[PDB]
Formats: sequence, C-alpha cells, structure tokens
Amino acid sequence: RQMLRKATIVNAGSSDFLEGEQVEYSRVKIANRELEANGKVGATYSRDLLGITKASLATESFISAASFQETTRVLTEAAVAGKRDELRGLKENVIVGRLIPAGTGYAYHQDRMRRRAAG
Amino acid sequence: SVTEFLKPRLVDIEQVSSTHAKVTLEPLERGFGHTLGNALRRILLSSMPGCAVTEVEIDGVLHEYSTKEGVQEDILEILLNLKGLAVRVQGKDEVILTLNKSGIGPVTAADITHDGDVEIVKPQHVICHLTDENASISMRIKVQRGRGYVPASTRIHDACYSPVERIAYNVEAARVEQRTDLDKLVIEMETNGTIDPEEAIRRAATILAEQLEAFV
Amino acid sequence: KPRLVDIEQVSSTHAKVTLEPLERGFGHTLGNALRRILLSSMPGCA
Amino acid sequence: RPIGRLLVDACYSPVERIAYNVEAARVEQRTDLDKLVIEMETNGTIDPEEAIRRAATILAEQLEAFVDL
Amino acid sequence: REEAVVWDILDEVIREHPVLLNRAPTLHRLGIQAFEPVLIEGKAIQLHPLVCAAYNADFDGDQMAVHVPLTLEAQLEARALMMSTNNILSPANGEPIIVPSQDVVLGLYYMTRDCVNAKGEGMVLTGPKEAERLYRSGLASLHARVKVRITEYEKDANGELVAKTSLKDTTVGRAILWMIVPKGLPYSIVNQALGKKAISK
Amino acid sequence: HARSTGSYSLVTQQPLGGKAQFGGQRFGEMEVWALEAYGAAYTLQEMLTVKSDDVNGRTKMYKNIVDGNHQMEPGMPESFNVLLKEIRSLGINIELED
Amino acid sequence: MLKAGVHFGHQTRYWNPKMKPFIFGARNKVHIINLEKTVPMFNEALAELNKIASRKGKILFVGTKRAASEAVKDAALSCDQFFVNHRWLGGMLTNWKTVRQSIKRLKDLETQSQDGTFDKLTKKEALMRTRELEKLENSLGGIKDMGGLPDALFVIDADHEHIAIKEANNLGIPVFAIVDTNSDPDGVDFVIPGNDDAIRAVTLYLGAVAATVREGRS
Amino acid sequence: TVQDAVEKIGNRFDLVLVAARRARQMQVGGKDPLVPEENDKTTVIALREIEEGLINNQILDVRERQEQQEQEAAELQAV
Amino acid sequence: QDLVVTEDDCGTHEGIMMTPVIEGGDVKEPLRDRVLGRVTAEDVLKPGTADILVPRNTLLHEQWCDLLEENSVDAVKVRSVVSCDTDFGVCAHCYGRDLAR
Repeated sequence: RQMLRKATIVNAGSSDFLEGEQVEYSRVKIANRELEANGKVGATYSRDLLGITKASLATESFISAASFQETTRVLTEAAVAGKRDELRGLKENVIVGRLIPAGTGYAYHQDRMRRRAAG
Repeated sequence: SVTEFLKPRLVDIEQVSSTHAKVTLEPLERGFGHTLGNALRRILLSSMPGCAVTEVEIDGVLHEYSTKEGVQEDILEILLNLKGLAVRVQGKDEVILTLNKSGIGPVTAADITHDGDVEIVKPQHVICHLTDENASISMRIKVQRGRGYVPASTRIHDACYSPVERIAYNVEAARVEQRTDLDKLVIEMETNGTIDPEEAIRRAATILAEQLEAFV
Repeated sequence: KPRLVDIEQVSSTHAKVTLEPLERGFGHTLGNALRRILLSSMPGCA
Repeated sequence: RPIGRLLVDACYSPVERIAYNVEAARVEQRTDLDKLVIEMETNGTIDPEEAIRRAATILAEQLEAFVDL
Repeated sequence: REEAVVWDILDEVIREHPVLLNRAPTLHRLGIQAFEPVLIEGKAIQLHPLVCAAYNADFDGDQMAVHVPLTLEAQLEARALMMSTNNILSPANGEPIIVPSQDVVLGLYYMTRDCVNAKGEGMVLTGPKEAERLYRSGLASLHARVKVRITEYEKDANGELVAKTSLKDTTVGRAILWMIVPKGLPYSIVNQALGKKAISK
Repeated sequence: HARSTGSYSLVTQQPLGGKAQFGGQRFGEMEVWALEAYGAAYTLQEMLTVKSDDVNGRTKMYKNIVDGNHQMEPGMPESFNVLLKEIRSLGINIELED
Repeated sequence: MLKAGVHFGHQTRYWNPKMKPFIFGARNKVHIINLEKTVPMFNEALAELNKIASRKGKILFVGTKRAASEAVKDAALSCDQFFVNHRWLGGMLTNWKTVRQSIKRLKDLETQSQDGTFDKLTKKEALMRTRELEKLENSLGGIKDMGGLPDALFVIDADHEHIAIKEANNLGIPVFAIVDTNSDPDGVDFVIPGNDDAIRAVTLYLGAVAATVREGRS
Repeated sequence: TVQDAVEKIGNRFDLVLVAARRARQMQVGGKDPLVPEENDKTTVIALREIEEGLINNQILDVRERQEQQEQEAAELQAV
Repeated sequence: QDLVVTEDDCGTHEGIMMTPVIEGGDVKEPLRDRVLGRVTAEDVLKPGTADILVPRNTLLHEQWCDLLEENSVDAVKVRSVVSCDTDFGVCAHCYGRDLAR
C-alpha cells in the first residue's frame, strides 16, 4: 500500500494533464468533483507501482526528510523552495521533541487538531 | 549461643476447602528448604496411618473382568471408586460392612449400614449407578488398618492406607533483615482419608522426632 | 526406631557408622536429610 | 588499624566428604528392613559419633516448631 | 553512606513499578519489554526463559540494558502495553511467542513418552493416587499403558463449563501433566504423543 | 553499571558516554520504533526530552519525584535548538514561526 | 417554623454591644437572636464550606466545651475531617512546626499496643506509657490526620475557643464560628449568631455542617 | 494481567490515559481509592477500579463536574 | 513510519479474493492460515442461503464453523490495507486482526 502511493492523471480538468501526485489527493478531488461543481472536473488516473526507497524519499515534512534522506540534498532543496514544516508525522515529532501521533499521543493529537479550526 | 540455629516461625496457613490446603514455613536456614521438605514428603506418602478398602466379595459375579446386570459402571471402575471412599474405624482393627440397596437411581454412600464403631465422612460419595426396572446388589465390603500404600499385585493369597492423595513442596529464597539466602518452604498438600492438613503434618513430623530421639 | 551402634573406625579422619534396624522408607529419608545437615550445618573451628 | 592483620577466608566445616548407602538386612524376626551405613570423612577436629549426634539434634530443633502450629 | 534503612525503603519504592529491559539488536517490538523488578543479591540481571525466545538473547556474555520508567503515564503504558504478561502472542504470526524452548520442550516430551512395558504394567487409578504412586516408588516415570479417571471439561455452546469424567487410556507422565491444564481445553487427549508442535499449539 | 543523574556534555545538553563519567547506555533509533510499535508515547517522550535532553525539563522533573507528584514538563529538547543554530551558521535561515 | 426553632436566645444582659444587629429583641431577662438575620448566615457560611469541601481541603471543628466535646466527633471524626474537643494547645495552628512533634510519639505510641510490641518492659512501664495516649490521643488524637495547616476553621462558641480563633486569623485560615450575644464576632469572618449553648443547637448545626461538607466534594 | 480491564475499555490505549488520569488524583493528594488497597501503588490501584467497573472516561467527567458544584456550595453556605 | 490506524470503518466494501496457494504439487499453504485474522466484506457462502455474516471478524471460532459447514468453499473474499477507502491512514476493520492480546 505504501509502495503504490503515487498515481499519474489521465483526463484534464482539475489536475495538470499528467502530473505526478498521491492517491489521497486524487481520491479526495474525484469525490469532491463527482457531486458538487461539475462531473468533468473529476479526472481519471492510474496507480504507479513505486519502490520502497523511491516512495520513502517523497515526503511533505522537511525535518522528517532530513533524518531519513541526505542532509545536504534535503536542506539545500527545501531552503531554495522556501517550504514551511508544520509536520504531524511520527519522525518529525520525535526529532522536534513532542507526543507523536500514535497510541496514547493519537488521542491528544486528535483533540489538539480540533482546536486549530476555531482557535 | 554460637552453636544454636535459628528456628522457624510458621503462623501462616492458606486453607482452600476441606481436602486441599497450602501450609508455609518462612524462616529456614541455608540447606533446610529441600531438607525437611524432602524428608516430610517421604514420610507423608509412605507412613500416614489410616483405613481403606482391601478385599471385596460381590454376590453376582466371582471375578473382576466382568459386568453386573443392571449397572453401567464395570466392576473395575467400581473398585476404583471404592478406594476414594473415606472410612474411619474407632475401636475395631478390621470391620466388614454390607451394601444393602436397590431401585432406579444413583447409589449414595448413606445407603450403607451404619454400625456402632463405623463412621463415614462423605455420605454423598458416588459408588455406582442403578438402571431402570428393578436390578439388585448386596456385596460384603472389607476394611483393613495399615501404614502405607499396598497394591493388589503384592497381595498373593489395591489398598491406600494414606489419607494424602497428592503432596508437593516448593522451595523459594527469602530475605531476613541482614541476610542473603534463607529458604522458604511451602508445603502444598491434598487429602481425602478424613485427616486435617495441620493434624497430618504434625503427626508426620512427630514420627521423625521419635526416630531421631535414639540418635540424639 | 533405630539403635545407633557398630562404629567401624578406619583412621583418625575417616569412619563408617551404621544404623541397622530401619523401616522400608527410613533408609533414604533420614540419610538424605542428615546428608543435607552434615554438609551445610556443621559447627567447627578454623 | 591493624594493617599487619592479613585476613583469610574462614571455613568452619569439619566434614570433607559424606556418603550414605542403604542395604537390605535380615534381623532377629523381620520381613524387609534397610541398613543405613553412613560413611563420613573429617578434617580430624571432631569425632564422627559426636558429629552425627550434633547433626541429628539440629534437625530435632527445626522439627520441634512444625508440630505445634 | 548506604545504611540498612535504605534497602527497606527501596523495596517499597520498587513494589509496583515496571523496569523497561531491552536487548542490543532491537529488531521487533518484543525486544524492548517491561517487567516487575525483583530484588536479588548479584550483579547479573535475571531474565525469564520464555522471554528469551522473543528477544533472542542467548546467555553467553550477552548484555541487557535497563530503563526506569519515570512519571505516572509511562508506568501505566509499560504495565499495560509494553508488559511481558500482555505481550504473549507474536506481532508477525498468530502463534504464541513465549513458549517452551529446548529445556521445557525436552522435559515435557521425556515425561509424556510410551516406554516398552516398564514397571506398573496396567494398574488402574482414581487420578491423584496415580501421581502420588508414580512419584514415590514402585511405578516408573514414563510407565505407559495405564487407564485412569480424568475430570475433563469444555465450555461449549456459550454457557459455563460442561462435560464429565471418563476412564481414558494414557501414560503415567500424561496423568501427572493433565493437572497443569486449566479447566477447559482438550483434557487428557492433548497430553499424549509429544510436545514438539502440539506443545506450542 | 547504573546511574540516576550526574554529568552532562557541553555541546548538546545530554549525559556522558558510558563507564567513565556518567553511565549513559544509549537508547538508539531502533528502540524508538519498538516504543512506537507498542504505542508508548509518554514513555517515548520522557526518553528523548524529559530525562535526557531538556535542561529546564530535567530540573523540574527531579523536584516532582522528590516531592512525590510525578508527571512531566518537557518543553524543547535543546538538541533541536542546536540544529537551528548549526543550520543558521551554514547560510540557511531557519526559525520557529508563530 | 423549621428546626431553627431551638436557638432562639441565650446569654442574659451581659451581652456585647457589638452583637446587636443580630438581636431579635431583648425580652424576659435575656434577648433573642433575630433568626431573619440568621437565615442568610444559615447557608452563606455553609455555602463556602460546601464550596471548599469540593476542593478537598480541611476543616477543624473546635469545641473544648464539655457539652460539645463527646458530641462533636460524630460530625467531624465520623465525617472524617478535623476537630479539637479539648484544651486547644498553644500553637497547634501557628507553632504547628514543633507541635506536630508531639503527634509523632502519639502515633508510634499507638502502634505499641497494635502488635506484641506492647508486652515490652515491666507491666508497670506500659501503664506509665499508656497514660500518654490518654492525653495525646485526646488533645491531638483528633487532629493527627492533619499533615499541614487547614484551609478553613469552623469553631463552635467564639468565646471559649478564643485562642483557637486567634492563631487562625494570624495564619490566614478562614474561620466559621457560631458566636453568641456575649461573644466577640469581630474575630469571625463568617458569623453565625446562634445559641453558643443548648445541647440541641450544637448538635443540629454541627451535624448540619458535616452534611454539606460530606458531599461537598461531590 | 490487564486483560480484564481491556474487556471493559475496548480501545487499550484509552485504558492507559484514563488510568493515568485516575492515578494523579490519588498520587498528588486529592481523592481516596474506592476499592480496598493491598499495599499497591496508584498505577495498580487505578487498574483495579477499571476491572471491577467503577471508574472510566464517562464517570470521571460526571464526578469532576459534580465536585465543582460541591466546592461552590462549601464557600457559600457556612453551616 | 507516518501511516497509522484511523477511523472506525471504511464506507466501501472492496477486497482481494483469498484462496489456498496450490503451488504446483500439494497445498503449500492452506486457506485457514490465509483468511485467519482478516475481515470479510460480504461473500455469499453455500448454494444461496446465508452461512457467513456481512461485516463480521473472521475469528478462530468463525473459521472453524466455515471449515465444518461445507469444506468445498475454496475461495473467499476479504478486505485489506491496499484496497482501503480512507485516504489518511487505514480503517480498523480493513486492516485485519493482528495484535498481542
């Protein structure tokens, strides 16, 4: 399941013709477009069988990527791009020093996430 | 004194029903856990004075590899149930009882004739089951007094004179203020022959003291 | 009970003491218990 | 303060080795009776008759408490 | 200074507080496990035989790092989640992790074994009398071929304990081993043959 | 070897190596996965913050055990603050937003 | 028409000019305590006790008076709290530091009879030591469970337990006392103008106190 | 074993958090244990109360909100 | 790493078909070991009746009942982590029944 994460888009509408993206974003966009605005927006896609090393490299968090992957390549690319962290992962929480979102911390993380909507 | 050893102070017993029990002796010297415990195990199983069934004569069939008319349990199975039956004789050395009973239903021990010297601790003890219609039985059962386990093979021309069913001692180390190793003797004992665990262990230790008296 | 007698003294160090009348289960029991006592608990000087 | 007083590991045990052997015997009127023969080796600081008597006395003191409980 | 009163207070301090033990190569979650810390006069730490199978730490100069669980939350977490009693079954496989290895398996198979004839021949017994007779004298440890009344039980049809006793054919060792079984299960039939694959099952 | 609390290193406020000044006995990255797999967040939090990294957290935690209150005030580990300073020295501009 | 019809009045013309706005109106020798000015006090005080009891605090009922001693524990001891039905020691609220010291030899004294440690020393000795319990278990036996100054003190008569209240207002421990005509309520931060005596007055309110306190902590 | 407590609170992770919440009430010095203790700490004593079926996430919320009203009544009413 | 169990259960009822491996020779892996500790979506058991439940957890008792009641049923559908409805993480039912206790 972790290996087959990314998926290439086929149809045009919301996505950029044939841009690489996760199955979570495509499924959420397809479900939203299916019954809200228009059926033409909900473009089709095909799952790409990515490897263990390849899928592990692709990540949102900068701190989580720096720990697993190379420090020189990750930090240089992230600095030029100007990407903010705000990581909710287990690896980022361990390095940062906080309750990771798993087991006992999952109840605290879920309750804390609900407070972020209003304030 | 230097030569004098530290004696044990029990004052702690765990009674789980009438038959089963678990007695303990906490402060015991180095090497006195397995010692005493192993000796008491040898005494309890071998020498435990009591009374139990030895000889039986049945009215229907003369031999022990057959079946009685109107009974689902075989003669071999009945003989095993007769061993479990608790019997205690006050004055008499040997006594011969009679099992007079008939009718559709189970045979309770209370069915047996109640003689003067004779006493039974368990009147609900199941011996055999009687089937439909009629069927009848009248066997004379003999009881004998002895010391230990005497099987049927040794009898030329299966007795259990031990009230104890199972014995098991367990040795675990324990702390005593400024000490390292004092053995903690926990004697688990199971009985059925009409004797209390406190009465049985006291009588077993008394036998060893009488033997040791001539040596000391 | 047993009667303690018949001391076969070999040397000053070594010896062989006997206890003749003993019951069927009284050979191992006392002997094994005494073995546990003699080796563990034995007063002396050094 | 006695620095000259070099300490040694103490060994307060007279027995060097112990060995019991049970052999059958036929006494004046008997069926089946064991004969306990206790072979004992000592350092030579205490008699065998004195040692066996003192050993049996230790077991009697331990067994004395077990009767009354 | 290390006074005598310190060890008295230390026993009460380490009464209901687990200590997180761990091996050097922590591959799986079973390696890092908690247990009730007992006192012992010795430098080397005493680790259980069943726990050694999951951790895979043979006693041949193998170290084991300890960890005192501070705070209220970690004590509850180590006692519930990371405990030895809780973590019985394996994470990868459905089968039991903490099982008889080498010493326990050999002893069970040595007792539960059918020897050729031996002492006893075919003497019947009630149940507990067979174990007492075999343990004391006369009857052998293995013996083989000796029927006895085994108080079998099985919680069938969702409504308390059920079934009754029966004169099942078995060995002397199997009769003694039957007492270890806790109320339910197969009763008598499971103790036969061996304890290689069936012991874990 | 055993140790409750004692010496601490200058670069990154952490305990000493082992069998010299203070008995460390390192946790390691693999043991964090074992704690994460079992689901012990509070046990994992104190190991890499309270009783290891945080200077202010360790001082506050020590008084809690003596008084008999338990609990924990972790805060920032300080080792993470060194990563911000080291990243700051090498041309990158890292900073905690909000 | 309610139970508050037992502490109508008390203490003759001796009175105290201060305790006036709470006097129903002198009549037949002694005066009366305007209960209508007592109704608010009847609960206002209890309200705080009920509120503080929820904070898992402490409450010390002081009533050295004979007609209140034996009959005070059931409201304090039974209700599991704090009380002093005897000679209020000097400093059991301020010099507690050194006072607590007395509590120790009292507690360890108790354990003596607890186990066989009581059959130690001559039979006479035990007697000489047992006397300490009489005094100790009495003057402190009902405060031993106080491992630190309370958070509120409820004293019966504001006159007798004079010293008691004093130390209080010096430590910052609120005081709920049921004063009286000849009482000096200026030391009570929660006055309850009621018959400082009357075997019934004491019991009713006293027991009524523990009532709110009992479930005060829900 | 903790299996008896898992039967009551099915999540298992919540059993750690609820017991830790109940532990600090007795450990700090606020409340007293309902179930009779046998020389056991707040970690074990809390777990015993789950198995018997007295304390849980629901009861703690009801009990805490009850004590808020009880403490307010103590401050208001003198007697 | 970041992946974890989230939500009660998925909306969809998709799942891979579980069968014995039958690797060339004789049964290299039975059906019982494959399906044990895995949930079913529906799977119409027998010759049109009921037998198996809709969204029930296939336990040791449930597997023994299915094995006893007609052994001819070789194939059986079951949910998995790969074919999960929820994007963020995975459902509790869809995962399976892998645990210590």
